[PDB]
Parts: sequence; C-alpha cells; structure tokens
Amino acid sequence: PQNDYIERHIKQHGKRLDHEERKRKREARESHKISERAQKLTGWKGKQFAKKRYAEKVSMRKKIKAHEQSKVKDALPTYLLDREQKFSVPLPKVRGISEEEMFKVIKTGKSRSKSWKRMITKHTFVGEGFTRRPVKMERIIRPSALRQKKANVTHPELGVTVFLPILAVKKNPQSPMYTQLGVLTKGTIIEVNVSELGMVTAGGKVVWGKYAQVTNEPDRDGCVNAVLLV
Amino acid sequence: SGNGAQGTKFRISLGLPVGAIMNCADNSGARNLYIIAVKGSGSRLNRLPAASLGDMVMATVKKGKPELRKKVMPAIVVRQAKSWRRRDGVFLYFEDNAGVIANPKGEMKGSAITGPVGKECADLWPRVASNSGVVV
Amino acid sequence: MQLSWKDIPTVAPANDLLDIVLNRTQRKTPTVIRPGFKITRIRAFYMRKVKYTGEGFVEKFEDILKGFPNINDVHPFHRDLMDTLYEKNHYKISLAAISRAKSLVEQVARDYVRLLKFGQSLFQCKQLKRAALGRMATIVKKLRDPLAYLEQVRQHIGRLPSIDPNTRTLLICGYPNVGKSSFLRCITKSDVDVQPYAFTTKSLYVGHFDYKYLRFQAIDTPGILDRPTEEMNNIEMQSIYAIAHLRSCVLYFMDLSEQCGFTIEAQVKLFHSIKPLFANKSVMVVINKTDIIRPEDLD
Amino acid sequence: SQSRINNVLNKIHVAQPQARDDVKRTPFIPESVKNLKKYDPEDPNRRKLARDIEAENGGAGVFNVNLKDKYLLEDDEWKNDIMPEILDGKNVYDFLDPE
Amino acid sequence: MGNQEDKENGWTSAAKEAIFSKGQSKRIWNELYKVIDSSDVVIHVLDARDPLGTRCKSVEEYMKKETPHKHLIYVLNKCDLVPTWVAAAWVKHLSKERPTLAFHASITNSFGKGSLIQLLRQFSQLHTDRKQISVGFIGYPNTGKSSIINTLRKKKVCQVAPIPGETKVWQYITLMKRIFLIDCPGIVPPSSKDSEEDILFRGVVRVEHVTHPEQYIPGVLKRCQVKHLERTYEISGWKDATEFIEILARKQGRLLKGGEPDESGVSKQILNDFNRGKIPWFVLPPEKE
Amino acid sequence: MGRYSVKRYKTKRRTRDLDLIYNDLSTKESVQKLLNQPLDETKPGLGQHYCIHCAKYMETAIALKTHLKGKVHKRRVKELRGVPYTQEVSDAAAGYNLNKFLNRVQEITQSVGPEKESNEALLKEHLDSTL
Amino acid sequence: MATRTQFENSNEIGVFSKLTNTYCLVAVGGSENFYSAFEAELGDAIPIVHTTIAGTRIIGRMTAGNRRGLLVPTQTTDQELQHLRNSLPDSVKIQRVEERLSALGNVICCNDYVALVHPDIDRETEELISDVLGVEVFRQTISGNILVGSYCSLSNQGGLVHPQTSVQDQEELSSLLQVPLVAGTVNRGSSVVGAGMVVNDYLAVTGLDTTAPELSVIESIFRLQDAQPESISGNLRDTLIETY
RNA sequence: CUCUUAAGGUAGCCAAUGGAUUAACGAGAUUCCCACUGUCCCUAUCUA
Ligand SMILES: Nc1nc2c(ncn2[C@@H]2O[C@H](COP(=O)(O)OP(=O)(O)OP(=O)(O)O)[C@@H](O)[C@H]2O)c(=O)[nH]1
Ligand SMILES: [K+]
Ligand SMILES: [Mg+2]
Ligand SMILES: [Mg+2]
Ligand SMILES: [Mg+2]
Ligand SMILES: [Zn+2]
Repeated sequence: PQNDYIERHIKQHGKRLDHEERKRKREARESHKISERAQKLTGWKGKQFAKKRYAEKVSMRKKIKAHEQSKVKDALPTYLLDREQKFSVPLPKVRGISEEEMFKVIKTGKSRSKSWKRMITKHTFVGEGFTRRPVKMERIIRPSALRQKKANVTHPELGVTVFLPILAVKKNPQSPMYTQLGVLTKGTIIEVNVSELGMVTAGGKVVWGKYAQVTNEPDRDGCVNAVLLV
Repeated sequence: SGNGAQGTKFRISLGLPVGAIMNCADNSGARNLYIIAVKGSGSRLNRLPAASLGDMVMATVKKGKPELRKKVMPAIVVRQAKSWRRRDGVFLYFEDNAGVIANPKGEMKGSAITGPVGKECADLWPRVASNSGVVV
Repeated sequence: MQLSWKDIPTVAPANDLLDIVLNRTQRKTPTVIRPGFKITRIRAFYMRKVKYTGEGFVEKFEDILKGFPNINDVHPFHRDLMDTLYEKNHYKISLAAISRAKSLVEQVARDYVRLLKFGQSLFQCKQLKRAALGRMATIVKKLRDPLAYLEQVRQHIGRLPSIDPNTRTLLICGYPNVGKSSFLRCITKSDVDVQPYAFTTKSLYVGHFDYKYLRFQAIDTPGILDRPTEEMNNIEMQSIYAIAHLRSCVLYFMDLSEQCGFTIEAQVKLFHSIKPLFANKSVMVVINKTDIIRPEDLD
Repeated sequence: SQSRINNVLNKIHVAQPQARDDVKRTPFIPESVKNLKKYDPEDPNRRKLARDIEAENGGAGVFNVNLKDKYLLEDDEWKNDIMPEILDGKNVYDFLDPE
Repeated sequence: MGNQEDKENGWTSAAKEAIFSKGQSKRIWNELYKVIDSSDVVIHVLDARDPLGTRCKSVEEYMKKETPHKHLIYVLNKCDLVPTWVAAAWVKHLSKERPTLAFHASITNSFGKGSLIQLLRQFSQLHTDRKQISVGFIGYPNTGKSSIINTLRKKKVCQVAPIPGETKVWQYITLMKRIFLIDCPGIVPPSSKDSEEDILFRGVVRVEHVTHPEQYIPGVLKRCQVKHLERTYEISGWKDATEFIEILARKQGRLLKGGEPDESGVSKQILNDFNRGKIPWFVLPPEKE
Repeated sequence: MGRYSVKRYKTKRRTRDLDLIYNDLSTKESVQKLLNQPLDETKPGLGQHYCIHCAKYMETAIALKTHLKGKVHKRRVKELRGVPYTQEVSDAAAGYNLNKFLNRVQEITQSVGPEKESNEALLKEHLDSTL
Repeated sequence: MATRTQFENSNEIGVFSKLTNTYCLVAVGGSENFYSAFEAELGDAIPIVHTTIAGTRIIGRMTAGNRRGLLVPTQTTDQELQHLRNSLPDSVKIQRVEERLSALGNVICCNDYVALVHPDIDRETEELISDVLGVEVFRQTISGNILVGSYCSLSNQGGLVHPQTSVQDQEELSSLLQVPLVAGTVNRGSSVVGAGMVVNDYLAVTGLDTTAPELSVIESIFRLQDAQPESISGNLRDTLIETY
C-alpha cells in the first residue's frame, strides 16, 4: 500500500459497525477510569499520576483565565525592536569547612604505615604553567579531575550568564592557606575574564578582568557558578 | 532445525564439540574446518555445544587458500567417526569427520563432494544430495 | 539502493523519551543503597546509575540516526522527492541536532563518572548523580521540536512507494481531469482514486504489469499547470522531478472535450512548455475520452 | 556498450546437432497422455484428486494412504497380502525365483 | 567488492585479536598523563627505521594545546641500524618541526650521550629558579626509552628487554642533583587507518600471541630487500612468502612430526628477527628540496 | 580394549586396506601414477619415495631402501599374495552368492593375478635399479 | 506445458521426483499435495508411484531411468524393489545396480536414446546401462562439471545445461546427444538445473520460484506447447537481454 | 659577539672486528608451538 492508504480504506469501506458506539462508551467510562486509577495506582506510578493530574488542572485553569481575559476586551530604536535578549558581597557568611573535611589522608608504604600525604577533596584552580611536584616531595595533592578553568558567571545588570575563564583566586573565606592553594568553595572571591562582556571605563579603557563570588558548591554539583561583583 | 534444512531432524549421537577439526569434503580449496559454534545448540551451564551428522556449524578454515582463510563461514557436517544408530537396526560410523562449506540458505560453495555422504545429511539438505556422488 | 524506508523505529517525543529512559534506569538498576555501606560500594552504585542512563539515551539516539536515510547519498530522484516532501534543510538540521545531543550526553556521562571517583559521602555522590541525570534531561528537553518533526517525517516516509529509477517505466502526465488515474487503473491493479475534480491525486502512484515476460512499472503523477517554475508548487514539483529524473516512456494525455476545464490550446501550450523536460526519453501523446469527442471531427 | 557481448552471446546461442549416424530418434507421447483431458480446478464434474481423498478422509498428517491399491497384479485379491521375509534364518527374497 | 559481498554468503571476519590493542589501556594512558603532568621537558623517542611510523601526533597536539610551558624535543634512537645519510636526512627533516637529536643507546658504546647531557643542563639553566626539573621519556613500545635512561646513568637502572611492554609503570631516576628522568610505559594512539599489519611491524606486540604470522610474512618481503634477506638466512630462489618460509624451515630443520614444515614457528622467528634488528631494513626519508 | 591396541588402531589412525593396495598393484597405470607423484609439501619426502605395498611415504631414498631390506615389508608383501578377501568370500562361506564368488576367484586366478605379479616384478626391478 | 510446484516449500523438484515418458516417481513424505500436483497434469495416463529409496526421500537423486527401464542403487531394500516391481508394468525393466557411485540420478543424465555418465563409473555399470536403458553411453563432463545428472536436464526434444557452459562444450554435447541445447538457470538463479526440474516430452515441472523468462526458455528448448519451437530464441532475445 | 636543518638514492668512511642483542651451564622467573592425553564436555567401571 502507498501514500495515505488507511484513510483511503476508511473513505472506501468505512469503519467497523460499532466503532462510534464503542468510542462513545469508552469516553463516557473515562471519568470512572480516572477515579479508579487515582484510588488504585500505588507507588511511583501513583505519584506520577498525581503530579500529572495537578499539572493538567493548572493548565486548564490558566486556559480558562486567558479565555475570560480575552473575552473581557524599554524605548528601543527601530532596528532593535522585534528582537529579544554599600560594598557588601552577596554572600557575607558561608558554612565553615574544617581541615578534616577539606583534606583526605593518603597512606604510603608497602604496609601503609606512613600517612604524610594529603589530598584536597574540593575543586581547585591551579593557574597557568602548572607542573606536578615530584612524587617524593609531593605532600599536597590536587587531582586533575577536580581542577577548574572556567565558570558560569551571572551579571546582575542585563541579566545574562556567560561561560568565562578563571584568572585567579583572590580570597577563599575559609583560610588564606586555602586561598593560596586555590580552593574553589562557596563564597570564594575569584577573578574572571570579562572581555566578551564589552565593558569600557569612563576613560576609554577596555575592561577584561573583574571579581566574582562563587555562589554554589562545585564539589556537589560538578560546576562553578559565580555572580559578577559590579 | 536451521534455515534451509528440509523438515525435522531426529536425534543423532553428538561427535564434534566446539574446538574440533574435521576434513573438508568439497572442492572449494579448504583442507580442514575448525568448528567454533553449532547452530541451534541448547543452553546449559558447563556443557559444550556439539555437532552431529547433518548439523550446520560455524567454521574457520585452518588449512587451505589464504584468501579462503581468516573468516567464519557456515558448514554442514556430512561424515562423523562417532557411531550412531539408524532406526532400521544398526549402529554405524565413518572413518573420519568431514563437512562442506555452505551459505545460510544451505547451498554449497563448491560443485562436488568427494567421499561418502551420510543418508541423514543428504536427505536433510537438498543441495548436498544434488552435489553428492556417493550417498552411503 | 534501498527504495523503501519503512523500517525506522518509532521516535518518541522529548518528555516521553525522558520518562522511558529514566524509568528504565530505575527499574533495571538496583535502587537500595545504605549510608552504612562502604564508600566504594556507594560510588559504584551511583556510577552505575549515571553510566546506564547515558547508555540508554545514546542507544535511542543511535537507533534514530541509523534508521533515517542519508539525503545526499541516495539517488538524485529520491533526493529531490524527499527535499520536496520534507525540506532537506530542516531534515539535516534535525538529524544533526540528534547527533550533537548524543555527543553531549556521552560527555556528561564521562565527566560525572570521573567526578564520582572522588565522592566522599553518600550525600555528595547522590548530588553528583542527580546533577548528571538533570544535565542529560536538559539536553533531551532541548530536542522537543526536532523529535516531533522526525516522528512526522518517519510516519510519512514509511508509506512512500518503492520506485526503481533504473527499471522500465511508463510515465503518465498531463493536465488534471484527463484520465491519468483511470489509465493507471486500466493497465495496473493500483488503487488510485478517480474523481471529476482537479488535483484528486496529490502524490506519485505506482502500478506494475508484465509485457513479454518483463516487469514494467507505471507512474501516475499529479497534474501539472502551465505556470513558471517560480510559482510552481511542491505537488507539481513531484511530477516535474519524476519527468526530469526517470528515463522512461512519457505519455502526455490530452482531453479534446474540455471536460477537464482546460482548453485544447491550453493543453498544447502545456505540452510545448514541458517540452524541454523529456530529453533523451521516449515521448508519446495519447488523446483520452474519445467516446465523447474524436480527433477526426475537430476544428 | 562493449562489456556485455560474450556473456549475452554464450546464453543466447542455441546449440544444434548434426547427423553423426543414420539413427532416427523421435519423441514419445503415449496415446492415453494425448487423449487426456485438461484438469479444471473449478468444475462440477472433475477427477477427485488424492488430496481431495485425503481431505475428505483425514486431512494432511492424519490420512493413511494404502500404497498397495496401485499394484498391477495377476489377481486383485493378492493386493492385501503380506510377503514373508524370514524363514528359519534364511531370507525369502534370495530364494524367490520362477521355475 | 569488499564488505558488502561477504555478508551474502554468510561470511564474517574473524574477531580482532586482543593482543593488537596493547598500548591502548586506560592504565597505560593514566600513567602517560601522570608523567606528562610531572614533566618539565618531554622527550619523544622515535625509531630511526620508521620515525614517522612511531610518532604520537595526538599527544604532541595535546601538549601544544593544553601545556604549552612544557618543552617537547625529539630523540631519534637506533641510528646504528640505518645508513648515516638516512639518519642525517631524518634529523634535518624533523628539525624543521622540533629539536631532534640522533642517538645510539648503549651502556658501554653509546652515541649522543654528551649532546643530550649538555642539552639537559641547558634546560636546567633555563629553569634555574625551579630547584629541579623532570624529563619524561615517551614514545612507542620498544623504542628504547629505558635504554636511553640507562645510557645517561651509565648503569642498568631501568629494566630492558627486546619484547615490547617490559616497562609497565613510571620510574624516577636521579641523573644529577637538579635533573630527574621519568621512565614511562609505551603508548599506541588509537587510529582507524593503522592496520594490524602496521601495528605488528612497528614492534608493538609480542609475536607469540598472534594467530597466523604467515599472512604477515609478505609484509616482511615487501619491507626488506631480497639481497639482505638472502644474506641473513643463507637461502635463495624463492618466488613468494610461502616458498621462502618452506625453504627456510627445511634448511633450519624446523619440521613438525609427519613432515609438514613449522610455518607458524618459522614465521614468528622471522617477525622477531625483523623487529629486533637482525634483518637490515629502513623506511626511505623524504625527498630533499 | 587395552591401551596399546586402542592407541594403535584408533579410527583416526587407520591405515589403507589390503584389497585397496591389491587394486592399486593390479593395474600398470595405477602403479605408474603411484611411482610418479606430484610434489606435495605436506608429505614426507615431498611425496616421493612411496612404498606401494605398505602404502607408506619415506623421507629419503636411503630410507626407502632400508625399508625394502626389512621383514616388515616382507610381511606385507607376503600378505598381498592371494585372494584379497572381499565381502563375497564371507558371503560364500555363509552360502550366499557362491557362483559370484567362484567367478571372482577364477578371474583372479586367470587374468588379474599374473598381471599383478608382473607389475610387482617390474616395480621391484625398477626400485632395485633406481635405489 | 511447464508447471510450477513445490515439495513441502522446496523448489528442488528433481531431488524429490523422477519423471519419464511412461511413469512418474514421487516421495512419500507428508501429505498428498505433491502427488496431486503431478496427478492434475498426468491424470491416470501413466503410473505415479509413491516410493522411498533406502528410507530416504531423495529418489530423483538416487535413481535414474527412461521410458524403458529403471536403475536403483545397491542400497535399495528388497521390499522397496518389490514395491517398485508391483507398482510398475512389465514394459519397464527394473535393475538394482552394484555401483560405487550410489547417486545414480547425479552420475547419469539420460533420455530414451542417449546417456551421459560420470567418467569414473565402472565398465560393468556402463554395460548394464546399455542393456537396461537401451541407450548409447558417453563419458562426459559438462564444461568440466562432473555429476551430469544434477547439472543437466535432458529429454528427447532438447536439453538445458548449467549457465557456466562454454559455447564449444555446448556444441560438442549437442553433437553427442543429438538434441538442441541451451544454457540457463532455474528456480530464480540456480545452476543445478537437473535437480531443479523434471521434464519429459510433454511435461516440465519446476519450482514456484522459477521466473517467467526462465519458464519461457524452458518451454522453448523442450518444445512443450503446440507453438513453442527452439527457434523462438530470436523472438525472446529482447527479453533475455533485458533479463541477463 | 656567536651557537642548531651542511651530509642523500638499501649500507659508509674511519681505526679480523666494530661487540653486553656475550657461547656454555641452571630443581632460578616467564611466553609460545608440536606431540599427548579423563584437565574438561560427562561421568562410568575394576582392585587392595
Ligand atoms: N641497535 C640498537 N638497539 C637498541 C637501541 N636502543 C634500544 N635497543 C634495543 O631495543 C630493545 C628495546 O629496548 P627497551 O629499552 O626496553 O625499549 P623500551 O622503549 O623501553 O620498550 P618498553 O619498555 O617495553 O616499552 C632492547 O632489546 C634494546 O636492546 C639502540 O640504540 N640501538
Ligand atoms: K622492552
Ligand atoms: Mg563453567
Ligand atoms: Mg489523478
Ligand atoms: Mg622500557
Ligand atoms: Zn613396504
């Protein structure tokens, strides 16, 4: 068969003789079926059914409100219309993180008797030109999987988020030792490259570096989110 | 009981487990066939899949033409050295184990078969019976 | 060639695909993990969750990508027909979006398994696994329109007739309401509709017959109007592409009774306008409906 | 195209014989064959085929045909006779002989 | 005429052998990224017989993209196995890209040791503020990284074998007070154009684990010269690989029980001789411009 | 049953039958074909130096000569003397196809026998001259 | 007079049946559909015998014969031989042959006057063929292909050989057999024509998968219908050129 | 102030050889092949 052969068959021979009556009785039964499903389905299927019912009721109420509202009844230039898009830090105080949580003890030796090596469990920024210390003289370990180079920085003005490269770590609020180790935790002040934001000073200098504050836990969610301090 | 086989097959004593090497009885250039699998084999822990007369296997050519080697091809077992019972009333066996190269439809690659061919295999596969000069 | 593409698996929409893959992860992987277990066991549990969900999404995408034909690789007749039917630009853009989503899901899975190597507690490992699954879900939610387009295209393309552009072909062309479908009914056993109004037939229809033990295919086309190609539409472009691509014997059907709503002068003008189309092909003019009016007693 | 010449010729050529002896070899069609009537599958008065007999008796896989019904013996009473095969350690068939 | 026709008869290619994927394990590549992360200078070791064959272009591109501060140089080893003009031409051609040093690694009779030592002292002087530098040796299996390190130390400090994959983990060696050397396992970058034959003839795998070396013997015949082969094995008169194997087996007495010559054993021995440098061969250098 | 007989007379280690060897030696064309064999790389001595009586390949002509100067070869030659003992002999002993057996015996006595003997004599003198 | 049928969904008619001018042999396996397919064309004009050979269903490959005689291999049982003798009239001689090549239908390809044989059959077998079948015997290979019975279909009218037969081989075989010969396939591209079909002077039976051009070639070469000579190859040349 | 890509056509110059790619030996560590087999398919039987 070719093209719309089922529709041609319906046009030429019709449907089954009780098709309309069967469909009408099933649609009449749908209300009882919905109530029985709501009272009978258990577990994850029941929870999903309740969530979908709530969403459908919300959508129906919105449709009714929009219909009733319709039945009742930035100064952009021409080339831009018809187009779319105190010195306090936003996080003055964050959770304290102890050294026991920050560092993990790494044991060395055949019998695992030495315990002088420590591994940083948080995300870090190591910078440019980084080379690993020789293993015999390597006490502090910053694994490569936890090293970060870029962050999602939200600008308060203009309401956008841009993926920017990290330049430096300015102040880790937990400790200056964590600051010099480059630990990226919640509330850390970092320096970011803002070249693609198109910022110009009052004197005509192009701004390409500013400060941002990290507002999430990259150890928890696998990424660095920051707010640009403008 | 395999694709291309004509009808049902009654049980025969199994002679060739996986890893066995049998002679090649056709004229396609292969000298021996190395069994790596048996079509239609069952599933049981620790039990090796084994072939019998008239069964289709997957085989690699160990000795033969270099172009013929280094590939897996279907084969049909036409002779076995393990004794099996005919329902007419005798146990019988051949000197060697031997098979022929075929396609998944059961058609021979060669044009003739040298040596005797079992009646079970010849009656099961029409192309083997067409290419056989000696049937038992 | 392939000549038919009905064997494409069903393309689910974005939310349905999300439900299928996530519920498959929940059903087919173990779901009980305790905070009292070893940290290696906890890490393996959540790594398995992430890896399995990524594999499920990737295999659905691969089933989509392998099934659909390559528009550039097929024969030029099929390429032009599918471009007329489905807008090749949208077609390739949707399939490329599927491919990009597959690569992104793979990247998310690898990154979060590597991150889960360093998880220190059940809470952290659970947060990382949920982050990976949420990022995959956002990727999948960004494919809502291409998936719907591809499901519609799959359903339509599964019903296209198989036309071999290399076999023997009798092509039938002309104005609407001249009897092309009636001639196809007479010479083949195709089920093409015959109605006395213009453009009853909106797509190519194929029939078959045997002449001197040889298989011939007959192609009935939607009617062509005497208009320039700039204002020619897709339905007529089907017939134009069929005539241009199929090396065949063309039969131009003329109605001398003007029951078709087109005059004899208009039919002759259409013939002379589509004259450049049938180069290096057999051409013949057939005058239909001779029971109403004959060519002999014409002006 | 020059490529498809030998292949076409080797299958379009029909070989013909020539003499080689004064021996006449003629086709043989039996009189019953040439007086046979063409079978009509849709006909009120046609021959009842063996498949019709099988279908009316048992059907495929249930009907047990008697092969001895087609024997051309001297006496029709001998059709349902069991031929002995063994007698006191000897095979009857290798002793069976006229005169 | 290749892949599509085979499936019609039910013919499937045999499963790819697991020995040919050696040098591609996640363990080995984790070791490689460890030594690169620990190295200030990276020495890529090339085989003077097939230097373009033994180049890790993907690793070089990774180093130039992600770690531009690390210094990558070339050491062309096994220069004694090629003619002098071949080695000079290869040095000239590879110096257009990177600083390349010819080398012959040996504890007692070496070549290039002093040049490499003064080069490493120059790198140390350039990094005089770092208090130490590390030089990581990378390259294909069996190219001679361990031999070169032993040559620099004038002592067997790294284990060396003709079989590929002797070195399995990294190893620190102290050359001077400020200079460390890092030995690394060999690597083989994945690729689709590189066939099992190319992998085998780059000396990557141990021949004892391959299925049928007779099919690879024609590669030996194509890569080697007839006169060199006949001088090595004291035979002559063959017309193809099978007859070459048969003549060599009959001369050496490598006959199985029953009279059939040991084709697989002789072929494995030939491949071992080819890879280990008992048969002279080299790849032609690029044409001079 | 015992290990020696089992591992000597396994089916996969079977040897050529005496009646087949007798048929090979009976006709001069078969003897010529077995004397002039194509070069086979899978055979001892490249398919040359083949003893027809014992159906055995030797690695060298000196090995074939030592085999000919031996009791094992003499044992096989003595075994290959009389009637080949096909199935017709056992059938006749049971009393079955006796006339067929008698016809075969008289054919062997009259025609096949002396021709096979002359072929054996020519083969023996050929081997003595060439070896 | 070419019909298409199957033996239990198999196109190999010559494997499971034997057709001569005076009798027909069919295997006993399964239902009576195959027997009735032969019976629709044959009526009761010639005997049609259900039979087995050594317990097998491959009777067209195990047996060989013509309108005057039938040869069965030595593996035939006494009961099967007696069954054949009782089922066939006295005008058909029946012989059990002591032959090493037991697939007589493969090693012998004969008609009422001539026979081609495997070049390695016995002299006594040749003399038995001449005595029982009443035909001349020639040792031949069809373009180097042994098993002439499986690679040739032959009647008193014409013959079909396997498609890999050279023109000179066709000429020599036509001179020997004294019938026109053509090369071609049966059962949609099979080269085993002798095991693919059965034929006599007035009937051909092939498999269902035989195409219309192949059927037309078979009809023309075997001169089946009233207006089918061997000279209409020129008229079928266009169709054959398109088909090849 | 300056330093490195000059070497060229399947084997060189330069002092038999250009070597530790070291023979032989080993209840030393390891890989592979033939032969061989109850290691296994799959277990059975016999003796003290
Ligand atoms: N002729 C010659 N042979 C060499 C040279 N350098 C190394 N070899 C030989 O090549 C083989 C490889 O030696 P290795 O030092 O183990 O090479 P590798 O790159 O470290 O190989 P793996 O450790 O297995 O990855 C050894 O048998 C050496 O004797 C050289 O400069 N000249
Ligand atoms: K090594
Ligand atoms: Mg197990
Ligand atoms: Mg229409
Ligand atoms: Mg090493
Ligand atoms: Zn002897």
